[PDB]
Amino acid sequence: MDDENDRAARAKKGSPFLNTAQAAFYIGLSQRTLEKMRLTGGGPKYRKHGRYVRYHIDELDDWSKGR
Amino acid sequence: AMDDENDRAARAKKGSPFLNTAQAAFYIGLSQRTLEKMRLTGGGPKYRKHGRYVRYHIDELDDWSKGRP
Amino acid sequence: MDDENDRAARAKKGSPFLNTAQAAFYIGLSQRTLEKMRLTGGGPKYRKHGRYVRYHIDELDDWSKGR
Amino acid sequence: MDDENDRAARAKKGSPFLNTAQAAFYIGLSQRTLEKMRLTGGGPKYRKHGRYVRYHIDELDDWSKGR
Ligand SMILES: [Cl-]
Ligand SMILES: [Cl-]
Ligand SMILES: [Cl-]
Ligand SMILES: [Cl-]
Repeated sequence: MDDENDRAARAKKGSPFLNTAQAAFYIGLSQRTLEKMRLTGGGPKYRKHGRYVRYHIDELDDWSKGR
Repeated sequence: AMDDENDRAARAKKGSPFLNTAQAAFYIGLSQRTLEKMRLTGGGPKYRKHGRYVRYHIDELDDWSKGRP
Repeated sequence: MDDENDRAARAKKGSPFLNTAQAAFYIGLSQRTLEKMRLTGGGPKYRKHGRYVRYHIDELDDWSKGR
Repeated sequence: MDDENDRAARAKKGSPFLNTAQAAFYIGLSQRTLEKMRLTGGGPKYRKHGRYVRYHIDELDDWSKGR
């Protein structure tokens, strides 16, 4: 394989990021449990998109599997 | 046809493939304690640790039921 | 058309599995009869759920219909 | 590795650049939100291609990943 052109072309076709409400529902936790995981750690990697918090679907899945 | 990260994220926004112990036990026809005990004895299905909360992927449940190695 | 989200949602609403007693009553056999068929390597396909034999309703019907 | 011929060959097949609408949708913010951040020094690096703003996908990802 993947170069910058494939990455850009895929990025124009959709998004891999979920918000907190979506990440929590997908992984089967309370939104508040997920938020509290940010502050104490132990939860999945997030991204700070400035103000907003965003979760990359493949980082959710990695965390779930222990990978 | 092979799904990319956009595809996976788009499905994840529409549902969840995970069950808690109580739901997983009901689905497989066992008591919750029996399923919990198998986490100690071994011999039950793969599960995920989502922090301190145990979750079961429905397809890893079906795998275990069907005897996939 | 079903994906992993559909399968989990359905699994959360009930169970397709019968124990030996239920399966026997359903196919019109004694519980003992159904066990011996299993122990002799015959009868319907079943699942080992740990120490507990379980029967999927559709595998029960497949075996009954000889197809 | 790449020589200049390789870079040119790749540039002739695709573009690594997204506009604001595309870049916003990919990182999961509104278009307006992403514009706003151009004034803040919070958001991702951008290129000014004359009058028009463009985001290199790899800089989008570096900013999200916190570099
Ligand atoms: Cl919770
Ligand atoms: Cl039981
Ligand atoms: Cl009989
Ligand atoms: Cl060169």
